[PDB]
Amino acid sequence: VADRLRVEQSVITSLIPSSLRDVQVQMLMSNERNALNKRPLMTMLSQLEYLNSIDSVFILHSSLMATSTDQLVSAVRRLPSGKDSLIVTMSCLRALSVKSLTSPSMKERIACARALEIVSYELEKGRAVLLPFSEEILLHDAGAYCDEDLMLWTVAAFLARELPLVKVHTLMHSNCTARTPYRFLKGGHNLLVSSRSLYDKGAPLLSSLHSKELRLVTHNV
Amino acid sequence: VYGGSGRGDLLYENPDARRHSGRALGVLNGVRHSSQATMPESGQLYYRKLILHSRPPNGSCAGLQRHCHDTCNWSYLIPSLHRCAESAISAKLWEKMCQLVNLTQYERQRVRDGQNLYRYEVHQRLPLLEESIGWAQLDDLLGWFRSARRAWVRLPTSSSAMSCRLEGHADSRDTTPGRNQVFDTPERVEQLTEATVHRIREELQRLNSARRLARDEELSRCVEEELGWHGVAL
Amino acid sequence: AAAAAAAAA
Amino acid sequence: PKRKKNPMQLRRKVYGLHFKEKYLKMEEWYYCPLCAEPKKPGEWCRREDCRQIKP
Amino acid sequence: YQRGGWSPGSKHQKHMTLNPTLYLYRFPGPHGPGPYTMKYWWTLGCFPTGMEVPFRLHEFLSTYQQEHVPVEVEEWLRCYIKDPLSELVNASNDFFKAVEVYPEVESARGYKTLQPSIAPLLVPMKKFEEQLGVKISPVGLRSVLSNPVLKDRFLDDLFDYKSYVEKGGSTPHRRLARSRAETTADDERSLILLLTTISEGCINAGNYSDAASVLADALMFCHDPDSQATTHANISFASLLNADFKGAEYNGREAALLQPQVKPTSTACARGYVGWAAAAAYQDDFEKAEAIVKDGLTLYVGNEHLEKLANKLQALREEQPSVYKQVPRSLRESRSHLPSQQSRGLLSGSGKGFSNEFDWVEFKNKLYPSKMDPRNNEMGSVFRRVGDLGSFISTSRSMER
Ligand code: FES
Repeated sequence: VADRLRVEQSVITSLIPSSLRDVQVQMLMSNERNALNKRPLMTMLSQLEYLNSIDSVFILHSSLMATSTDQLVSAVRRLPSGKDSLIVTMSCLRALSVKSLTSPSMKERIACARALEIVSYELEKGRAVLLPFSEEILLHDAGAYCDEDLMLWTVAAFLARELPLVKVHTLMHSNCTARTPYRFLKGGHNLLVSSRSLYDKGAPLLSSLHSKELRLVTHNV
Repeated sequence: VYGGSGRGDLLYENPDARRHSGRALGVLNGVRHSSQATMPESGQLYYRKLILHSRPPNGSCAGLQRHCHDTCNWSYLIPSLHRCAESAISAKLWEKMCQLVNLTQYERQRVRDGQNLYRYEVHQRLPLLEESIGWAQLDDLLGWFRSARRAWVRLPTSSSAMSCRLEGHADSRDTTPGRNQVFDTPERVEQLTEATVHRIREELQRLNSARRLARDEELSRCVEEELGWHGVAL
Repeated sequence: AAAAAAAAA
Repeated sequence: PKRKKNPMQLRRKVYGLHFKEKYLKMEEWYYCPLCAEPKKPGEWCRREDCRQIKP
Repeated sequence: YQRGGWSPGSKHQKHMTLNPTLYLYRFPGPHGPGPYTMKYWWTLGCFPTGMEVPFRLHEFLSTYQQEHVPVEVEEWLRCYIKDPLSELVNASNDFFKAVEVYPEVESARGYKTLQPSIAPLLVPMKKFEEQLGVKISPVGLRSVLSNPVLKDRFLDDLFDYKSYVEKGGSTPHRRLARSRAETTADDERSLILLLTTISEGCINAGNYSDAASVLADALMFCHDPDSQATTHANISFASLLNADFKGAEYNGREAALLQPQVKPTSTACARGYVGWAAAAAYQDDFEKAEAIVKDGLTLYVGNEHLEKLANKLQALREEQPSVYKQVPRSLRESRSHLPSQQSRGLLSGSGKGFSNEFDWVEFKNKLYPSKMDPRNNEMGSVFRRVGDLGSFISTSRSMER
């Protein structure tokens, strides 16, 4: 997948849009242009239109495979339906690799290695979606540090703000603290954020952490 | 789009319109504010998202626990088109047309309806076929050509039904995002035809006992006759 | 030459 | 026998422990080495070998 | 007094004065007849109340009108039955087409791809089974098609069978007509090979009973001594895996008896000896197993299977001194060790609280309560409470009976 991404980087960069807001407006304008008279690697920003067409989107998380890969196997089984998509992040892959190479639990290590293999195969076949580090830079807030959890929640907030009709589920371990962003991932009482900052196009994506609306629109399944 | 017809679904369903209902809706499951009693604000992206995602999983969609179906598989998409053509045109009529323009008005209208239905089905299945080109199979691509022939639609290789785009002024067409509309249907179908021809060529090159000899002979004869009928070579 | 039939005539 | 109950008032019993012990219990078992049937420890068959030696 | 509706279907209580009613023991409800009323319908012929009017017009139409046929039509239908040879040829053609068009499994990395369901293969399989008098296992076919090598070894055999049948050869039909002697023909050999491939797929899947049945059908078809020996060896192995020791031993003995009719190059005789020895070992007769292995070695010295089995028996013999003898003749078969035996016990095992000797007892063809069981006059048996019908006292005890 690394070699494929390097080969197909130019197409991905050309297809990635300039602005990440008013995505619905941009899609409508593209549709109007089309109405008026091969396949590269699938990534979120280049394939936003594909994601918009898709009905369900599962965001992968490293903690999901703390013990077994059954849930990831279920997600990839759901993938070929054509109506569902899977989103994996570079931060998620990094977390999987580091915890497979360092976690004291042998079950966790083997499960994470198997998950890496499965994700690699799915990306190779193109049925999955990848969010490289460059796209993470483009998407994440201006000057916000993002780990796996923060990157996952920024992706969820972007999908909920620019592609509302796509139903966003999150695959993660029930013990993970990222399941409740407004309870654990919160920057304190900030006067510049409110419950409507999720829908505020100009506001940073992470402002949605302070409110339950992000959790309202994102389902942990 | 979650609870209703999605990407490759054939059934046309307007989720906002309460069609296919025997009751006047009294309770709206997806409600965010009490004001939505008299101002539901349906159509707005966020509230419509809430309502549609609150809708239960119908037959088209599948629950998170129920095992889904690989609808995006070429080996399933092609036989779907073949079955569509078979249902549209009866075996007797297909045999009569192959033997043979002297046809009954009912039979002519049946053929036209079959061609229209096949075109609509191709339009609906186009994204799935495009996604499944990569891992398709030679038998299924030959079946694609056979299904087109049976439906009697000549693919636009550059009667004929794909070559002419559907009527409608560009200022009124449904350009709304999230709906799998293919405005450039003839161009997309021509690209798909070229891609499947190239895929067949690659599969034959990769492939290059009595059973296997006979299989190769029949496959070559089929490929030849079907491509000749559709106006393609190699 | 006879068989048991459910109904006759 | 004085007032109707609501779903949560009915679900109090499943919240309790007696309901779980009476209804929601899983039995631990194993395959008998002799008859190869599911078997719970402490209970055996009437076969001669089972009676003589009790798996 | 009156609390609910006046109709009998109303729930709450009523009183005789206000809402007098007839004695309706049990009648259907608002949502249609229930299982209890339908049991009454089938047993007594009408609902227990008796006020209902029996009405089985639909049942009559389903059964009697459908099965009614006049004498002349019944006589001419047999003569107008279809052509068996052409029907078999068409069945083989469509079955081969369906198998060939069956998609190949994608070899995914990191997990096991689900094998595509076989929807269109069943009807061709059903007609092929009907025509050939054989029964193919859907699980076996699924496994054969999923495996790439087995898929080719099945397709080639099926194509050969089709070619030889189209060439005018129907060995089973010709043999049956002649019987109404020779050796196995090419068509019959191809059919046997196809059935053996299906059985191998069944064994790979884990359906040893289906494998054994398919191999038994193949044995029925075959007539050559070498084919008989090979099929007997295969059936013995299948029965060993399926936990059918008597069948395994019988098939192994038959193969070892057919040994002389087979050429030296074949190994079916050694396979049959190995199967017989394994059946003896599972029956826990180590002396018999060792003797059989010794005979097999004396026959074919150097056989890998015989050497492996001899080594295993030697290890068991070295372990035996711990017991100082063999398993006592008292049990001689008690221990169960096969996954097939475990599955059989899970399925047909007498469950706790039902399907036991205390829940229902199966008489000749009927279900009885434990108290009416004619196999034991236990303390819960009605037979105990009878005694001294009038002929003679019949028992010394003088307290009951
Ligand atoms: S064999 Fe299992 S209880 Fe006796």
